[PDB]
Amino acid sequence: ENVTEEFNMWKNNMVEQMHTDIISLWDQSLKPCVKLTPLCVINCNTSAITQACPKVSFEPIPIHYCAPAGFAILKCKDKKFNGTGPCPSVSTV
Amino acid sequence: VQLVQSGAEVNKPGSSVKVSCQASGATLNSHAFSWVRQAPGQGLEWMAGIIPIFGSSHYAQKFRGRVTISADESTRTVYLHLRGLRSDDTAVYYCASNSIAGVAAAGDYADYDGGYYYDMDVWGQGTTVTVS
Amino acid sequence: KKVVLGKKGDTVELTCTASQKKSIQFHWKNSNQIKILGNQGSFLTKGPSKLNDRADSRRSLWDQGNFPLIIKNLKIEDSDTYICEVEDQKEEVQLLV
Amino acid sequence: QSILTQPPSVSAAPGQKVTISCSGSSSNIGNNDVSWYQQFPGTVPKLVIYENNERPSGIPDRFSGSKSGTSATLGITGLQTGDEADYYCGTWDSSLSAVVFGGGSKVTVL
Amino acid sequence: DSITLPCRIKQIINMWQRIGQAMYAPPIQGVIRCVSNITGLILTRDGGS
Ligand SMILES: *[C@@H]1O[C@H](CO)[C@@H](O)[C@H](O)[C@H]1NC(C)=O
Repeated sequence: ENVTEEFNMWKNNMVEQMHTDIISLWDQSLKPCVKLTPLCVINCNTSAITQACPKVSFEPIPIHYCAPAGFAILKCKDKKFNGTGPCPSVSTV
Repeated sequence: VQLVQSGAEVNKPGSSVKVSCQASGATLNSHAFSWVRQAPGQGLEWMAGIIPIFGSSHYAQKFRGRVTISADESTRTVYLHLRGLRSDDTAVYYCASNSIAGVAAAGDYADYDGGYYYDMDVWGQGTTVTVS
Repeated sequence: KKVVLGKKGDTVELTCTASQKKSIQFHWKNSNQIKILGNQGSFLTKGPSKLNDRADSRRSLWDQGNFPLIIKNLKIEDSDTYICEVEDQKEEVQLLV
Repeated sequence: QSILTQPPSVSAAPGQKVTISCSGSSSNIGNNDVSWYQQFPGTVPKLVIYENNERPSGIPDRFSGSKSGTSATLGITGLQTGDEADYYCGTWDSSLSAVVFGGGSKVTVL
Repeated sequence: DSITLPCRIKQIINMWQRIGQAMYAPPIQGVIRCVSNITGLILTRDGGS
């Protein structure tokens, strides 16, 4: 109760712990047959990797991002949130 | 990269042929196999050929109908079957693939019924066939 | 601010170089804040200018911080000044025809 | 049969210059990539020049060529005994909807 | 009544993880529908004068 808090949306660091756990999700699930990633150090070279590529089902399930030991996650419950600035309704979770 | 075949075989007019060409990589989909012959005394002739990454298959003008060609997905091999074995077919059979990775650098959508057989590199050891 | 002169037709190159070499999001603009190019993740993003079907960026160089701008087919009105927005480095680089 | 009109056999002195002039139509040279293959009689054939000017690993730079309109040439410098092989002219032809090889050109040295 | 959308299916895609094209298998045979909820938009301005 009575906690106001300057939240932020564009400088979060749960986002980077999602973008590198979905990159790691699509590397064990969608294995392409031919993959032309560049690898160079003006003129550059492009590599080509090849893995065993079968077809598998792919339906995304909900993923909860829990907090480790020693921290807690706030929750901006203001139902008209601008995304940034102060958020007057704040709960822990 | 290795590309091995089966051994030499003899045939009879009216029978068929089951010659294989088994790969060395992880799968077949990164390579575009072909099937060329070499009649003795003359050059070579492109008989058939398969591209598994698009599911297509291509043939010459003459060898349509007599030749069916199937690439087995599991053990990384491609077969070559032929019926109507006449005495002109007494030749050595060669399987040769190349890299399919150049089709990706084409702009946007490409021809998926078309053919990109060029610059074969991994020519197999050659299976000599004869009919009697 | 730098000066780059090209005459007509050939591909000029205008470069803002980042200080991280890990493919941060950049942008491009002009003297009227009309968008030209721009990273969006790992893709490209054009803009509604008069240089829509011409300009392009070399995608392999983004992992080293180099975000060029390759304007082919230099028209007669391509003498303007274009900026980058990498982090704050609004490096206005001009062109001539 | 040679849809690409290749010469049957050429001959020159060892170390000199000889050019195989494989010509074709406008449906296999001007709008298709050509390639060449080298086979000693009794060996497995192998390419020597691809993409009209390129040499793979294991191929000397003495082999070259071109793709001029409806014709495709070979720049073959430095002839020795160990190039006693038949050279072919293979490319895709969409009009026949198949890959077509040339007539084969056998070089020989003294 | 409803609006149609002339979609496609690609096999040579630019992946979103890094830079560099992927190349995938041929598509599956039968019917593949997916019902989903468009709960969002990502627009972008164009500020002229
Ligand atoms: C779409 O929205 C409706 C109502 O909001 C919901 O019942 C349905 O489950 C949603 N579809 C999903 C989540 O796939």
